[PDB]
Amino acid sequence: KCKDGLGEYTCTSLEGF
Amino acid sequence: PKLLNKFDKTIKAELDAAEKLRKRGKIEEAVNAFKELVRKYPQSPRARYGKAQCEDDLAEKRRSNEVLRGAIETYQEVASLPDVPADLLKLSLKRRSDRQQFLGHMRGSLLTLQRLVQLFPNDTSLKNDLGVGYLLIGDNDNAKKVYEEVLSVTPNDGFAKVHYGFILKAQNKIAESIPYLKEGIESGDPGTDDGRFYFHLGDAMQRVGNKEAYKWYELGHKRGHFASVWQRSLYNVNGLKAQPWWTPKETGYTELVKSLERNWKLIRDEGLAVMDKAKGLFLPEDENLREKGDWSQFTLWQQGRRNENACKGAPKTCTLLEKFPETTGCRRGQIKYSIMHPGTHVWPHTGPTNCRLRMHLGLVIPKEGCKIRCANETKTWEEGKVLIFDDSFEHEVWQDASSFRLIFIVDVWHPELTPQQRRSLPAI
Ligand SMILES: O=C(O)CCC(=O)C(=O)O
Ligand SMILES: [Fe+3]
Repeated sequence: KCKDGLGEYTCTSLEGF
Repeated sequence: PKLLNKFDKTIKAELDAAEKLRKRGKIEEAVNAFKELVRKYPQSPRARYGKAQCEDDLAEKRRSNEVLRGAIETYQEVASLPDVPADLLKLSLKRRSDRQQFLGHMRGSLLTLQRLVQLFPNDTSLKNDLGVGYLLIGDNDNAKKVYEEVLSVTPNDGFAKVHYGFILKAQNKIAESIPYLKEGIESGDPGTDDGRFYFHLGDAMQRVGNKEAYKWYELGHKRGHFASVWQRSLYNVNGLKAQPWWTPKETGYTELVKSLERNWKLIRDEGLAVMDKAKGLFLPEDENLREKGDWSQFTLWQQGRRNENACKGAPKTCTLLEKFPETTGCRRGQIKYSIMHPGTHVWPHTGPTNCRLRMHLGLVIPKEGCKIRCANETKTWEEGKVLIFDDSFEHEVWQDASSFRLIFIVDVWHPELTPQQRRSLPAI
């Protein structure tokens, strides 16, 4: 997860519509 | 695209008729036309693909996960038919993978992508997409092995270069990542003009000392990736007031600030009790943001969710904070204690979103050696006082005191966010 920084390829999760 | 096999060529008239309805927006009509084509011609791959494309369009129209799940199955059915043209085969499984990812079936997308690579071992682009699959589930090791295969066959692939450099940088091979990121962005290949690769290239240069990092931040600002050279968050909402330092009155959260400052010793004492009697609850910082030193965090809320076991250790603080949904409900922020020891230096960095403001409440502040820069201004903490900054701007921290420094971090929604956005924004 991206808490203090921006280290992940994506910071959100996908859950459809 | 060559989509019609031998048999489908003999029925192009019926297939083209059905597709025209889809292009005309008669989605419910086209599904029934393609359904009847699949019933009449159960082995036709074009008819089966048409049914999936129609189920796909219908899933968008209704915003239905169940309908999309059915389209995902029909896309696979196309690949199980006999004599499917290779172009139709790629398109049907690539789209299946995409929609599986859109639903969060990341493990299912990976299986589809692996099948594509087994079916077409010479397609570089499918390997590149498999590497993205591994990155989406966080498997940087397998992602790295994929892009190494690509860079062996096509060594000038810009997409492979940036993603290889991203993985290196994430594995803390800072110096080694730089040529892969710079050469990918400059290749101009599709997929290389992405803020993520500008972000990490400039950060990698900043860490190693190269003063040209600013130029890459500026180029990312010119190409619409960063709101400025200084504010480089990537999950943004446009228009929000943008300034590095805020006063309590400017935020409008004056009740929260007053509560924090009136009750600061209680917050301090519960944090010290955890340091003394439950030190294991403080977890080391895990985002590779430190050059050197010791920095640990004890989190009470994350993504708008209360940590029940953590609040057992600071129960009065958690009771106090429950009155302020502007921070407990901030799904793009945290509430946490943060301890830093002498000899710590945090690299310049930004947070991921402009949708939050970050409050710091000083709890135990050594009288010398602790400071925080944000943009072009450096400030210090005061015990029992709140500092507010926008951590989407570049900021940097030093701890060169003779004892520990403890603060309380309270993230709030950016005040200009509407209530509608506060409930719909994906959590971060
Ligand atoms: O000083 C601290 O405890 C953390 C500094 C920081 O980078 C932040 O609060 O985002
Ligand atoms: Fe930070």
